[PDB]
Amino acid sequence: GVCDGKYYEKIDGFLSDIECDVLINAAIKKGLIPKSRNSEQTWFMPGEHEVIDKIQKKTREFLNSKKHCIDKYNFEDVQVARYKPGQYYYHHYDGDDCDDACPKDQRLATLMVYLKAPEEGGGGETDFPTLKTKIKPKKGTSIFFWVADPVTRKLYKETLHAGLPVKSGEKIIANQWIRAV
Ligand SMILES: O=C(O)CCC(=O)C(=O)O
Ligand SMILES: [Mn+2]
Ligand SMILES: [Zn+2]
Repeated sequence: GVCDGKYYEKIDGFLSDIECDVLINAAIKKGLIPKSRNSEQTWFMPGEHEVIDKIQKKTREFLNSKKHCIDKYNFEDVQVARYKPGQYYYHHYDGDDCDDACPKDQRLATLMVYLKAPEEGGGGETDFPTLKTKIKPKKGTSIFFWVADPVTRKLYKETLHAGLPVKSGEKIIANQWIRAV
């Protein structure tokens, strides 16, 4: 079963408000501005930015409380993504659906930080439909969730998720994916 039965965990104040703004501005300087993904994205190199460094440090410290669930992993380069009104990410898994040929570098988990939330009544929730829960974006809050089993690398299909449409304002996230070795 999933690590301690906790398919997702939410952490408020994972980044400070001014750390989120510094990261948004760095992403804008890099050019950030029916089914699947309808958003803009950019990628950060390892060590490119001190706020990325902090995401990865706190993610590692978090995973250190889960040593009985996960041994070796790698951090993917961090992605920052933006949603304008009308933009959304249709439901999907963050890893490869597999049984007997699971990739050796399968994504095992996701740590996603909300850098900027929609306006009041602005939609843009993160939906986990199988778990019957939707998380409302809040600046600085992180959502951690399990994507695949570290032993078999098969998906936890319980964490099917989506970014719902933004109705007003904008939504900016940072994705830290955790990969098998
Ligand atoms: O925007 C969201 O709330 C979810 C983002 C997501 O699922 C992803 O980028 O893989
Ligand atoms: Mn435990
Ligand atoms: Zn996703």
